[PDB]
Amino acid sequence: PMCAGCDQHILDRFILKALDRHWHSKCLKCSDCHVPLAERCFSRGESVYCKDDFFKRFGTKCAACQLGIPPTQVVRRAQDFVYHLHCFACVVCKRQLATGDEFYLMEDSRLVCKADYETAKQGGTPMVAASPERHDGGLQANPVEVQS
Amino acid sequence: PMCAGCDQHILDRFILKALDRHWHSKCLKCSDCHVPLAERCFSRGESVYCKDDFFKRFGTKCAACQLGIPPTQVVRRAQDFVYHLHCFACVVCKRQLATGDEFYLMEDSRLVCKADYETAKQGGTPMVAASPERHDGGLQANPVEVQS
Ligand SMILES: [Zn+2]
Ligand SMILES: [Zn+2]
Ligand SMILES: [Zn+2]
Ligand SMILES: [Zn+2]
Ligand SMILES: [Zn+2]
Ligand SMILES: [Zn+2]
Ligand SMILES: [Zn+2]
Ligand SMILES: [Zn+2]
Repeated sequence: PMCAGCDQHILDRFILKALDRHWHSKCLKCSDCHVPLAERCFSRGESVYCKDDFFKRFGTKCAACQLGIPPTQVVRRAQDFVYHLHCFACVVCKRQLATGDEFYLMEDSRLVCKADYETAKQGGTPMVAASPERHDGGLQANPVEVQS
Repeated sequence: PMCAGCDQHILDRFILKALDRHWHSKCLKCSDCHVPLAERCFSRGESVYCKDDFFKRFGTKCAACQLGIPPTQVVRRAQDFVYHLHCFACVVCKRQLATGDEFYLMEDSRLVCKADYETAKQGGTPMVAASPERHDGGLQANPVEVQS
């Protein structure tokens, strides 16, 4: 029994079976936090992850800070970009935007409040800040566009 | 402009564009709760849903009561079956099971506590109740099996 974690073979009282592979239980641990995996685990090909780290790594990224947002965290969004509460802020003045605040979504994800928009376009889609929502962990979503 | 909601055509000041179709804003509403849809909407083919109802309808079902569990709700699970807190109960005595409780998972989803198991097999995989978790809205998951 070769343990796919640490190529020593496996003598232990109890043997783990996962990903059709054989593990010491010390070795079937999260690739990223090295916490031992029980009952189920998540895998990206070759490597195994605990749930937290799988979503941090492979989950929807904050467009501002680029860190993984788990399905658990409430977020702000602009079009198909998603942002942490603390990251949905004007990139020029750094003010945290709020529901009903007028801003512009730039072509690179950048958020610019209305008052700084002349400034940023010298260096844009206008929008009104929507209320936060539970982040939908990447759910194929359809736009609702408006025409007058 | 034929509104795909209510086949009257569309005269309104403002017109909605969604699913490459044209809507009165009164008519681009949730198929199930008839609440008006804004910014994004979710669709199962032909019909459109608000987020709640999409997950209630197309989300992971409680194995006991068969109702849709949104990614937001904490659940109990046995193998690849998921259960509401209030539905992870013995099917014979109706007692709500708790972390560390010994039970059997039957071949039909049915949960039977250890004390009633001789009884239920006359009419089974033994298991120990795991702590509740945030429900993973149907995430492809790998089993960790044990061999002595
Ligand atoms: Zn090992
Ligand atoms: Zn981890
Ligand atoms: Zn962020
Ligand atoms: Zn600003
Ligand atoms: Zn209509
Ligand atoms: Zn609805
Ligand atoms: Zn239920
Ligand atoms: Zn019972």
